[PDB]
Amino acid sequence: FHQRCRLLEGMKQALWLTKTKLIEGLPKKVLSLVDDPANHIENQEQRVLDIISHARLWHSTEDIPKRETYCPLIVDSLIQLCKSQILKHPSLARRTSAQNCTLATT
Amino acid sequence: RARGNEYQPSNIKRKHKHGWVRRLSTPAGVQVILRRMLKGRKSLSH
Amino acid sequence: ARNVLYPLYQLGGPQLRVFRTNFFIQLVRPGTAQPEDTVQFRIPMEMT
Amino acid sequence: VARYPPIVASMTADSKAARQRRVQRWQATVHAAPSVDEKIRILTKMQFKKYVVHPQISALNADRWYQSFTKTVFVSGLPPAPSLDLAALRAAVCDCILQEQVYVRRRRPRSLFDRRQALASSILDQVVRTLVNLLAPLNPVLSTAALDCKRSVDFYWLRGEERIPAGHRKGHIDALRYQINDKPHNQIRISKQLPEFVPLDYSIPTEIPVMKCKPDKLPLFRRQYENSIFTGSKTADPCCYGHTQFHLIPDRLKRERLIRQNQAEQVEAVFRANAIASLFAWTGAQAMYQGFWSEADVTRPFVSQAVITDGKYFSFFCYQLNTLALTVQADQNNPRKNLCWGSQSQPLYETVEDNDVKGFDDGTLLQIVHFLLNKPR
RNA sequence: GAGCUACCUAAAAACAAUUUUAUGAAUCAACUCGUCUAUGUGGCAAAAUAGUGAGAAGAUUUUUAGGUAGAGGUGAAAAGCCU
RNA sequence: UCUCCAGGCAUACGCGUAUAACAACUCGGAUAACCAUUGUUAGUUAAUCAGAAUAGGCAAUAAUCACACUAUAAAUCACCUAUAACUUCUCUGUUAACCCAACACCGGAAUGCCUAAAGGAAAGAUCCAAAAAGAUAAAAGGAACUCGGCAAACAAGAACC
Ligand SMILES: [Mg+2]
Ligand SMILES: [Mg+2]
Ligand SMILES: [Mg+2]
Ligand SMILES: [Mg+2]
Ligand SMILES: [Mg+2]
Ligand SMILES: [Mg+2]
Ligand SMILES: [Mg+2]
Ligand SMILES: [Mg+2]
Ligand SMILES: [Mg+2]
Ligand SMILES: [Mg+2]
Ligand SMILES: [Mg+2]
Ligand SMILES: [Mg+2]
Ligand SMILES: [Mg+2]
Ligand SMILES: [Mg+2]
Ligand SMILES: [Mg+2]
Ligand SMILES: [Mg+2]
Ligand SMILES: [Mg+2]
Ligand SMILES: [Mg+2]
Ligand SMILES: [Mg+2]
Ligand SMILES: [Mg+2]
Ligand SMILES: [Mg+2]
Ligand SMILES: [Mg+2]
Ligand SMILES: [Mg+2]
Ligand SMILES: [Mg+2]
Repeated sequence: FHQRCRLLEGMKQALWLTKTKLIEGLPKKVLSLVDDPANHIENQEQRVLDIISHARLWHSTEDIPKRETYCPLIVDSLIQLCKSQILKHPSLARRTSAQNCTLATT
Repeated sequence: RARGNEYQPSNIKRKHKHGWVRRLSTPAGVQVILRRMLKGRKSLSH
Repeated sequence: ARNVLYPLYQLGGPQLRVFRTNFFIQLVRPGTAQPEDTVQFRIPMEMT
Repeated sequence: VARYPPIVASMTADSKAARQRRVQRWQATVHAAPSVDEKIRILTKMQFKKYVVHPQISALNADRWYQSFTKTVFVSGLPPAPSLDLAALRAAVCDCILQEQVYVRRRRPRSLFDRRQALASSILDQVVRTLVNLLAPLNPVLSTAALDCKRSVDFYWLRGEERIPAGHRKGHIDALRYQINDKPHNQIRISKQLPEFVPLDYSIPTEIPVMKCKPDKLPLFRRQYENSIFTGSKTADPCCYGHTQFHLIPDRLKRERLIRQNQAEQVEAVFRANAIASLFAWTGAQAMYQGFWSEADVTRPFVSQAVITDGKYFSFFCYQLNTLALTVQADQNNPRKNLCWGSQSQPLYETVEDNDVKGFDDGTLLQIVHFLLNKPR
């Protein structure tokens, strides 16, 4: 199974292959983390709108940027915004990222 | 309208139609070359 | 060298040495204005 | 009380004075233009054949030529003149370098020539991201900043005039158009303007090199495409000023290749040419966003920084955009010249073996940290 | 001999503003065409010029390369076109 | 410097030195000045502009700001599985007022951007004749002109076969 592979049955086939049971909705532990206003970022709503506007219009000289340049930008921008919480939580300094990694199993 | 400008030069069109490789493709074209060599022509084709 | 055969090169071939060279070149006065370092030459058309 | 008509040239006459008055009429529309975007549109709506300046260029002595195109004086050294977690920053920088070469897999490249360049690009990209985050607690400005990778910075300006040498327009006056279209590897854009490195109008003994010949002698050709003044983001972007630029020298221009080509002196000239070209384009574009253009000289100098590397070595340059009035009409009696300060290249790390980076020099890391920590007043 | 022209294949490009609506509909440029009058008539022109007119999101126009050849080709048939 | 006109700069196809300076004043420009002409000398500088490894496996889901919205004419190598090779800058295009029309032809010529910041000059000097061509103005009348309201009009509205 590789990137381009498309399962005809969608989720159901994936469940059978990996022997997993599906629960709808994120874990309550994850959801409750952002319900606390202490985790809320300053000007969160405004900054997100700028990122969306930057992602789709302002980043390229052209008029209508193509999806080959604003789906990576939107995700990269948000991660570089969520990663601004190092000020509140110094523990976030213990992580780093990579690009186009290779994962395989048998 | 106004005639006289039928010739619309294109080097790709010219060489394909009356070129060396085009002439040699058929024996009827090779006999065009053979006669031209007999006469003494400066240019045997395009 | 010009008007001579260059041996065909395939993987692992020796280096090509031309002991006596047919390329003869001449230095000309620039037609336009050129930087002090720049120098103009007229060379055989087969020279790289 | 005789209301004489003004002693000015006719608008519609076919004369040099009449032509000049018509030019002033066009400039008037720019002056009265309501918004910056309309100002830029009026300036660049017409496209003429323009030299294409390349910040990363192999031409000999491109640095000196680029100064004349920009009127930038290169002064060697740094501009005239807290607690840091060096263990964390030093360890983090090593992690990015080591993680990439020793660890991580990806799919081994196909072309056998860009592998080292591809490896060099990723270490630079990752190191910048980590430092921005790791330096964020020390400087909160980076949190408000925007980090862009491989975005486009453009600037189109007029400097000098020439008489058309041949054709039907022989002898017609033609301005010399230059443009810079650049894609800096990494850049930081901040809303607030950075502090000045020197008071505006500061005079220095050094003078711009004057080139006898035309710009075509060093390989530099002309094309007619869209003129664009772009700061890496559109005018609507709240973040319009600049903080620092990261540039990667291409493989062809690396130290070893130049030595074999016998152009040893160009080892550092390559760095100077890119720094002058890119920073002027970035700072120059910023001024247009604030509304300043050639006739209306910038009241407040614009300052930006850049760091240029070949993968291993690093050199840092500082720039100040004293003037945009780089035209024959607007440069008649202009005593202000742009100032650029540069430092020699330093090797960040000698080489990597096993899981340790050999020959790591803290001085290079300290200088990078100082640039990132510079903040608006 | 299909670089003109009739037709076709493939790869492409152009179409503002306005009103309808959701279109081989409307007003009208670019653009395509060529109803009428006038001038010209060895003419600017071996078919043009000045006005006036028709279409202008479509059976649309245009570009590039290729194919069909005379006992033939092509033809929304004028015995029309094929330098 | 003044007066006035309003398709201009690039690209492609094409053309092939018509480019530029000097010198000539035979020829060419339908006349002169000047050269587009003659002779000699020069010229257009690119890793970015432009042009020129193998064997398998397998793709239901247009475009139009693609979200909503529907429709019908049903609509552009990649990614994997293995083998092979492990560090490069050569070559060619680049000039001009240019091409198809025997012509320095009121004709034909595709795309990009812009509409004067770019590009240009209708009159060699004279003169005010007839005829001819074009533009504008008209007392009274208003198609009485004519094959016909052709052309023109301060009109450009209505109905019919
Ligand atoms: Mg003929
Ligand atoms: Mg044709
Ligand atoms: Mg002019
Ligand atoms: Mg054809
Ligand atoms: Mg037909
Ligand atoms: Mg339309
Ligand atoms: Mg017709
Ligand atoms: Mg109509
Ligand atoms: Mg109609
Ligand atoms: Mg219609
Ligand atoms: Mg019939
Ligand atoms: Mg015939
Ligand atoms: Mg000449
Ligand atoms: Mg002369
Ligand atoms: Mg003539
Ligand atoms: Mg000559
Ligand atoms: Mg290229
Ligand atoms: Mg050219
Ligand atoms: Mg005249
Ligand atoms: Mg007269
Ligand atoms: Mg009248
Ligand atoms: Mg009358
Ligand atoms: Mg009657
Ligand atoms: Mg009538």
